[PDB]
Amino acid sequence: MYWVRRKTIGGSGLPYTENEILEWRKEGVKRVLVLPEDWEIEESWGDKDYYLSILKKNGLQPLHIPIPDGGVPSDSQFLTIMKWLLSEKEGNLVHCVGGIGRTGTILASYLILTEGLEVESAIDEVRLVRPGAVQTYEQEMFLLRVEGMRKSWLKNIYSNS
Repeated sequence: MYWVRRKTIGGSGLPYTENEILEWRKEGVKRVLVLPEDWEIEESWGDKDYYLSILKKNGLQPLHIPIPDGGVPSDSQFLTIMKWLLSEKEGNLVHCVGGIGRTGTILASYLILTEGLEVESAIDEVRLVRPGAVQTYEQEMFLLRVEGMRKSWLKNIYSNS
């Protein structure tokens, strides 16, 4: 498990045991954004809902937003992901299977939106703590798009009464 921004947001891969989840908790993790697909989760936990209850049972609030390996969230999923990540700033953990491609993409996107980083700085930032972050061209293209639509994303994320 790694932090991109000390105790505010970090990433990791799929936990194998419950002890590994308790390790997250000791690290400061409080909320978990789950990105792998049901079948990926099931490889280590048998059932997706059982995995989510385990996170909830260990005091972590989970949010499942399934993204296909090598892929990126749909625009609607990204809105949900960002509303979730921005609702509470402390102890956010984002994980996929290996915590490199998918996780790295979401993490870089977070930096872009919250710090106004240019796509390349955001990628280098994540790669410095997680080598290989942002695996595919689709993920890289997505990040440039996020920077380009930054103002629009923030506006939509905070549309309120």
